[PDB]
Parts: sequence; C-alpha cells; structure tokens
Amino acid sequence: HRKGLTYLHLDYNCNLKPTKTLTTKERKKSRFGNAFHLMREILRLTKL
Amino acid sequence: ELARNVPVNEMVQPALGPANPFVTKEQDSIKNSITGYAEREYVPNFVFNQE
Amino acid sequence: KAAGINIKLFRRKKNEMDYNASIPFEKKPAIGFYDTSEEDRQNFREKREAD
Amino acid sequence: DVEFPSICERCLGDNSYVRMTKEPLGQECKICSKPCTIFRWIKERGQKPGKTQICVGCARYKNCCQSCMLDLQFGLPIALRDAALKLVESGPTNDINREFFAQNQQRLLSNGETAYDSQEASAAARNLVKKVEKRELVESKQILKEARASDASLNAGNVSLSINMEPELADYKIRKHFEQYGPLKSVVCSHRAKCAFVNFKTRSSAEIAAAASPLKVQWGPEGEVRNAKLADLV
Amino acid sequence: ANVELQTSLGKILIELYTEHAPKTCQNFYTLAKEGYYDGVIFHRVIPDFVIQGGDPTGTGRGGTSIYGDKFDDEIHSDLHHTGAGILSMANAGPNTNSSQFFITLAPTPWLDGKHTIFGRVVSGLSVCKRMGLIRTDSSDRPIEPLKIIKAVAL
Amino acid sequence: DVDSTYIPLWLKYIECEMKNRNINHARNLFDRAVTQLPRVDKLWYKYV
Amino acid sequence: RVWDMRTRQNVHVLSGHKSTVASLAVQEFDPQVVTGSMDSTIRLWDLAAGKTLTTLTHHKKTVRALS
Amino acid sequence: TKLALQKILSKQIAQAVVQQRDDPVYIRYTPSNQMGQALSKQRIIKMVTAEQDPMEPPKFRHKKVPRGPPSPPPPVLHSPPRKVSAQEQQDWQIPPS
Amino acid sequence: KQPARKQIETRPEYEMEPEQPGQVYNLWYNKWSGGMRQDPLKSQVKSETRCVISRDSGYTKADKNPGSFFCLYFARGMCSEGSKCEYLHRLPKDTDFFNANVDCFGREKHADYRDDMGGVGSFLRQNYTLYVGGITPTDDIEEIVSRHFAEWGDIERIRVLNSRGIAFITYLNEANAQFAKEAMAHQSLCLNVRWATTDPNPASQARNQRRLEERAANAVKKLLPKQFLLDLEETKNGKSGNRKRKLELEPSDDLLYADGANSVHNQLAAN
Amino acid sequence: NLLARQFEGRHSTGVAKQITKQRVDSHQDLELRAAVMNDILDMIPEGIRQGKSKTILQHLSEAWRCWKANIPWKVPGLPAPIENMILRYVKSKADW
Ligand SMILES: [Zn+2]
Ligand SMILES: [Zn+2]
Ligand SMILES: [Zn+2]
Repeated sequence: HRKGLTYLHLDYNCNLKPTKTLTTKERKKSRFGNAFHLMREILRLTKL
Repeated sequence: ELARNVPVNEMVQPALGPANPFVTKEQDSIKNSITGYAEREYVPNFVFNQE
Repeated sequence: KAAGINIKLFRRKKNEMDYNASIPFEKKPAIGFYDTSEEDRQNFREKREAD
Repeated sequence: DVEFPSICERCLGDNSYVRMTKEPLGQECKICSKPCTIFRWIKERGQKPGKTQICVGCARYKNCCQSCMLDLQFGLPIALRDAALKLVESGPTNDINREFFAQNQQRLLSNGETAYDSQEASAAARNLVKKVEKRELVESKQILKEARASDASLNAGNVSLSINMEPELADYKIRKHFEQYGPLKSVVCSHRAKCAFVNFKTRSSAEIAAAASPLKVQWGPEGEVRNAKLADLV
Repeated sequence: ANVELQTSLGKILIELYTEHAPKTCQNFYTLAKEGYYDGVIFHRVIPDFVIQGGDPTGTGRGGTSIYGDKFDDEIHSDLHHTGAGILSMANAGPNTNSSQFFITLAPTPWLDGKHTIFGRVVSGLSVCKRMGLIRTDSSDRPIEPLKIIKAVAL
Repeated sequence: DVDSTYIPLWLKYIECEMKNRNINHARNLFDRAVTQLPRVDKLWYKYV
Repeated sequence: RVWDMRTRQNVHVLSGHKSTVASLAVQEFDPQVVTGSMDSTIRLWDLAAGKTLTTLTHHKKTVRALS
Repeated sequence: TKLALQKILSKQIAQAVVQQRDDPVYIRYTPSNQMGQALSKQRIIKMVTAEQDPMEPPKFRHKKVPRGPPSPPPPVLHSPPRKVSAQEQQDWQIPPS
Repeated sequence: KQPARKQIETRPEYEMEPEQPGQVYNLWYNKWSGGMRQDPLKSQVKSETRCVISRDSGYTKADKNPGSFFCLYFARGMCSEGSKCEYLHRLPKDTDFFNANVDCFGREKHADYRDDMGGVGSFLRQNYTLYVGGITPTDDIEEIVSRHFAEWGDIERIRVLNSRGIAFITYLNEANAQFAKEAMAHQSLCLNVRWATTDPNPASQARNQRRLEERAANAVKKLLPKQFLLDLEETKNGKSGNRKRKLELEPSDDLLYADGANSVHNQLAAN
Repeated sequence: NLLARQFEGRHSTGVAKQITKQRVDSHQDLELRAAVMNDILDMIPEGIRQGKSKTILQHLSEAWRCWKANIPWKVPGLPAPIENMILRYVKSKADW
C-alpha cells in the first residue's frame, strides 16, 4: 500500500500474488526491485 | 565586542543628536528578531526551575 | 448564455502555472538616476483603464 | 544563530518564564513550503501547547507572529490587514509563483533593506479611519403600471402610496429592531429587492407594530425589483 | 564669514551669523580653515527633518571643537527655525556642543531651545532638497557614504 | 537576462517605451544601455 | 567545479559564465581561480566564498588561453 | 581558505548514525511594545532540542525550483569596431549544402 | 443556564465495505480503494442526527478554561460525553475571537483554501459567506433557508437563487459562519454546504471590500493616539481656525499624530 | 534508498549520466559539433553576420559522408578557411 498496489496480495508466507489479472500499466507499476524481493525472501526464511 | 577596557565614568555614551521625532513606538526598541531582543544567558537549571 | 446560463466556468488542468494570477517570474526594471515616481502612479487609473 | 522565533507575547503567555522545544527541519512553512523548525511551548497550564506555523522568512516579510498569525503592530488578522490597509503588494495564491516570490523576496530582504517600516503603516491606518468616517456621511408612468396591477390581480409625475392596517443595512439590524414589537420567527430580506418580510408568533404583535405608523414601510431577481425602483420616485 | 562645502551631491554655501553668535561661529570658520572636514560623512539624513554630520569618526559620535570637547551655547529671541536651511549645532546636553552640525529641512518651531542657530544657506538649497531623498537604511544613516570632498572657507 | 548584448532587443524595449509616452523610463533604459555597451553607437545616437 | 582531492566532493560550483569555460588558472593568492570562457569574459573568483570578484570583458572572442 | 572549504566539506559530508546532542540553552528575551499595551517584563526562555525518532523516513518531498536571476551584467569595454566592407562581407558568404 | 446534556448515548462504530465485490481496504490511506470512482457528489448520505441550541446547550467542563474551543461534535450533534466534555457545548456569541491561524471551531486553517472548498477556510483570505446547495422545492426556499439558518448565528446577508437550489447566506462573524457550516452539512432542510468563491460582481466586491475597511477601522481606532481620535470629531463638530493659532504658536499629520519617545508632544511638555 | 525514493521523489534533475559504451558515438558527435561551432565562432571576424553555423555543420556532415563513400566533395563557393577547418575535422573523424 502507499503505492496503490492494493490488488497485490502478500499472503502470510510472503508470496506476492496479484488478486486479479493486471494490465500493462498495472504490471509495469507493480514491478518491485531486488531490495524488496530480497527482504521478502529473507523474511520467508525467518518465518519458516 | 568592545576591545579597549575603559574607566567607568565615560560610560554614559550619548547619541548626541536632535532626537528624530518621526519614529513611532515600534522602532524605539532595539531588536534582532522582529518581536524583540534575545540573547544567551548561562542560567543553571535549578535556579530557573525554582523561580 | 443566450437563453439561460449556469455561468459555465472554464476548466483548468490541475498542473498549470495559470499565467494570470501574477507575473510569471516578476522581474522589475532596475532603478536608474531619474525617478519614475509619477510616470506609473500618476496614471494607475490608466494602468487599469487602458486595459 | 538561529536563536529565537518571532512570537507575540499575547500567545507567549503571561508568565515571564517559559520552556519551549525546537526540532530543526520538522515542518514546511505554510507559505514558503520551505523546511522550517517548529517551536512548541505551553501558553498556560491547562492548554494544548502552541507551535509556530510559518518559517522565519515569513513573519518578516509579513511582520506577523509565527503562531497566531496576527501582525505585530496592529494586532489584527494578516489577511484583513493586507486587504484593507493595502500597505505593500502581496504575493500570488498559486503554489509555484508564490514560492518563487517568497524565496527571492527573502533573499532581497536578507540583502539588508527592510520591506516593512511602521511609519507608512501608521499613516495608512489613520488614512483608513479617515476614509471610513467620510464614507459614513412619461417613461416612469408606464414602468409604474406595467405589472403592478398584473401581479396583484394574479395573487393579491408624482405618485402617493397608501397605508393600511388590515389584519447596506444588514438583517440583524431588523432583528434587533422588532424585539420590542414581539418575538421573532424569521426575517427574509434582499438588498436588491429592498423588501424585508417578518414573522412573529402572533398576528397581534405584527399588527401593533404596524400601528406604530403615523424611512419605514407598513405591509430572475429583476422580477421582484420593479417596485423597488419606486424608491427614487416614492 | 562665509564657508563653501564641496559635498558629493553638489555645492553648499553658508554665511555665518557672526553678529548674533560669534563664539559658536568662529570655531566653524577656523575649522574650515584647518579643514579636517575633508572626507566627513553626513551620517544622519532624515526626510524633512535634518542633515547631520561633522564627526571624523563617522559613528554619529565625537567631533572636537577648537576648545576641544564642548562649549557654551548662546541663544536669543529673534533666532527661530522658521525655515528650511537654517544651519544649527548638535549637542547632547545643556552645553555640549561639538564640531558637528546639521541643516534644517522644514520648520522646526519646537527646536528653538537647546540648539544654537548660526547659519543660513543662501545658495545650494536644491542640494539639500536632493539630500532629503537619499537612500537611508533602517537607522537614520545613508547607505552610500555621503562624504564631503572638501570644505573651503571664504 | 538571457542575453544583454542583443542590440535589437534594447532598441525594441526603448521603442516600446516611446510608444506609451514613458519618457523617464526610456531615458533610464538608455542610461543602462550606454553604461553597458559604450562602444556601440546605435544606442548613443538614439539617446542624443 | 572545485573538488576536494581526498573525499571526491564537489565543494564549490563556480557558476557565473554563459558558455563553455575554455581556460583555467589557479594560484595561492586572491584571485585564486581565474576562468576564461566562450563569452570572451574572464572572471576572477574568490575560492573561499565561491563568488566572482572581477569580470574582465575586454576580449571580443572566446579566450582560449590563460597563463 | 582552509577553514572555509573545510566547513563546507564537513557540512556536505554530514549528509545514518543516530544523533545524540541534547543540552539546554537559556535565552534572555526582551519584549518590544507590539500592540501598544504596556510592553512586557523581560523573559528568559529555556531551549531544549527535541530529539528525533531514529526510524523516521525523510519528512517531506524536495521539489525543484528554476534558478534565480543572476547579477546584472558588467560593461563590455571593447575596442572600437572595425570596418569590413561589402567585399569581405561577401567573401565569408557560404553556399547552401 | 442548565448543565449540557449528552446527545448520542451510543458510540457510532466504524464497519462498512462499499461495493462488496470490488473494494479492498488500504492500510496506508485509511479508506477503501478499487472499484468505480463513483460520482464525486454521490457518497453524501444525509446525516442521521441533528441538533438545536435550545434543547442541547449548557454548561460543560470546558467553560472554566478561558481559551477553550467548541465541540466539533456538538454542532453535528453526536457529542456523547455531555457536560463532562472538554469543549464548549454552547453557541458562539459576538465576542468570541480566536487566533487567525486556528479555525474558530477548534480546527486548523490551511492556506490553499482547497479546490472543492470542502473543509476549513484559509487564513490568507477573510470570507464570512458560504455556499449551501441542495433541495429546490418551491418558491418558499428563501423563508425555509432563513428559518433553518438564523438559529445558528447572526446573519448579515442572504441570497437565494430561484432557478436552482443554491443559497449564499453571509454571516457576521467567522465563528458563527464556520459553526453553521459544520452544523448544516448533510442535514435536512442532503445539503451540499461548501465555502463561497470570490465574487465576480464588480459592485459586490466594492461593498465587501468597504466592509473590510470598516472592520479594520473598528479594530484600529482603539490603538491610535487620543489626540488624533478626539480631533477627528472636533474638526467635524467645531470650528477649525481657532486652534491653528495654538498649533502655530509651537504642523504636519505624521509629525504631530505620532507616538514614541522624543516625539514633539513628549518634547513640548518637558520644555 | 528505497524508502528515500518513496518519501522524497526522483531527484532526477541535476544528476549526471556516464557514457556506457552505447552512448559513446552519440556523445562523440556532440563534442565534435560543439568544437566545430567554437571554431566557426572564432575564425569569423567581427560583424560578419554570425548566423551561419548550421549550414557549415551540414557541409561538414556531407564531407564526412563523401569521404566514407570515396567521393571528392569539392564545393564551389565555400571560403577557404571554412573548407580547411572542415577538412581538418573530417580527417580527425576518419582516423577515429
Ligand atoms: Zn502570537
Ligand atoms: Zn515562509
Ligand atoms: Zn462536548
């Protein structure tokens, strides 16, 4: 949130899955970087 | 930052002018900020608090 | 407006300098030896009235 | 040395000893939209702490108090001051132009020349009160019966009206006039129509008010103004 | 008694009232003779009130007469500040006249008290009228230095 | 401010001041122009 | 641009010209930096404050050599 | 020059470590006859720098502003212009490509 | 002259999901997002509660504090604490001035004055009139709006458009104006109450600006020197030349009508 | 950096961009064009109607193309200094 990407679901196991089919605009805007994804995966390992 | 230590009796320091009467009460006072004059003072905490 | 109007106002974009509220950059001519004085204030009536 | 904020003593409390905090770059000026430090203090016990609302670049160009937004010479709102006194031209209301004007104006004001002197302000105030006191002190026949009889039939050089007893100036003046002639319900008026119609709790109060008769009347928008032009030929 | 003042704005000529107040005018006369008024800033200029100057320090203070520190002022009835151009003296007390003086720009009837009147500007009043329009900072002081290039007495 | 060496702009500004009867403005502008470009004679000739 | 050698920081941006600065000269006494540019103007800079002191407009064309 | 450049460099370098500098500062303050009234008594006011949350992100956006006008240009001071004549005006006439 | 009574016994709790299929809550901006934008002026759901001063106003714990503000919820009528509340439950009166920055209703005033003229005025402009829009039942719109507005404060001007349901009541004071704005929103006379725009009338602007000077004159005349104040009426109610000789004995406005040390009046007495 | 870009903006203005092996040619072109404009502005005497830079640049580009295609590129009305400068810069580009 704070990015408007409220259609992306971050489930409790830290998987980023869209809740609907995204258009090209949404797919381009909802693209995150390596820092966010690396932090997400480290968080997933911690949760495991 | 006056640099010459000087005896007291010539400390009256007159402006020596005809005392311009056009000035109003706002500018009669010497100030740094718009509202007034403010300067540092090394007051210990306890006296300030008690008074 | 011909028969009965709601006084339709034009629609600006939310991203505009508006070019009408004030001078776009407001630079004043440098003051020279000779006083303008009246040359503009003498006809402030005209600053609005020629317009 | 970024020492002190310009705050008037009316909102600095009536205590000669106050404690206040400062956080640098904690806010944006509400005129400059520039980073500025907040100063928070307690005016008096039992009150939410005050705080500065504008930078020091402002309240210098405006000669105002950073907290209560009142000018430091006349003690009246800055908006009303610049609207009435019209001392020196103000800035625009749009964002980019106002911030550019404020920044360059702060620069030229820090160059040394003061943008506000109080001599001209006192002179402008005395001039303003002077102006206020000075402010204190066949074709007509056809536009007479064109619809005066018509509306009366539907739902009702010189001309003299009639008085019957059948059973610039704001409306609150009317309200504080009719209190001795009875309680009030509503007073509907219009400056262009120049007609004020009043309602009381009882018709007896209205009729005794009408009996006070020997400027006064007893019993688009242009349609209601036809009889209002009669004031010139009343 | 007659002194020219070569000021930056122009030329100022003063005729001294030696017949009325001799003691307070001889110092000015011989002072122009000595002429340390060279490069002296008119430190004070007030629209429609005065143009004060005459101190070598330039700080609005100082100024030494021939007597050295101060002297006695002489005033009598017929002297008045009824005009704009009367050349008078600057003091900071009962009898505290110094080398510095000022020029009147408007009738100051209230001022015919503790101030000595010893001059009238015959020529160059337009120079003083222009000096009344000089850029002045917050205090009564011109921003640019309004020096007196020379003061020749004649 | 963009370019103060463009003589046509100086002349245009002067001429537009003569149109609207602003004589004192125009003479201040000549003073600035001649004190900026003392070696171009168009400005001097217009001034005299 | 003025760069501290050790920290690779651009302390001063001496921006007063209108076109390419084709020449340069540095010394210990003030003026410390002298830049001549396409404008045909030579500017004498105060390195302590990063402000120009004197501008030399005698040249007619770009000044490509300072020494 | 060393002091000035060092000051600027230190200011530049300062822009992650938690800031720890808290100490009261007392200010003797003099009111000045704002709205007439009766002036006010002299005041002394205690300054304390409120410490910042180490977790706060940047507080506000930074926006660009067009560069302000420069200082007025200096006089030109050229040597007098020379005469080139129409022959040399034409000798530098370049054809179109 | 009796203690203020609580209006709503319950606390209105927040639970609501617009457009059941296609909306999802946004954690950062606390509002539901996604789905059709939906008319900007459609959500307006008429307010449920309504208040009047007569049956509701009274004493509260905030009356003691000199600088206390009014209840944001008394005007809208869901102040659920009664006399225990920390804000005044009574109506603003004539002399209830507040600081320029602070909204007279307890809120804070910004500078941009918004774009839809929604919430709170701007300290940069001084206006006392507010747009009210909504129902246009019959020709008695003038009397119904007068009845529904005069009980909130003192009125200076009312102008109601006959063709469309638009009225522009102008209040005497900022306090009553903003209290009425926050008390007549989403009410039954839902009303679309907003702030007024700058008048395009060259005649209305002149009289509004004249009102501004007379308010300024009322404000400032308490500060001008006594001699100036008294002379203002002595000139208009007495001869003039009989005292210029006294003035000629010792003659400009700025020179004489001026305060501060070393002025002529201070100098004249000390002589 | 991510949070700063989230709460601050791009701060894109005022940043430089290094030449990264794909902008090398397009930047070398800019530098050569600027140098030729400088030389043009210099060799032209005073008061000779300076508005001639674009055409000389077109002539230089045509000379480069003719050299690439092995064509003489001999132009009738071109003044000698302009022709010499164009030849010099064309030789520089050809050696590169
Ligand atoms: Zn205040
Ligand atoms: Zn500001
Ligand atoms: Zn309450």
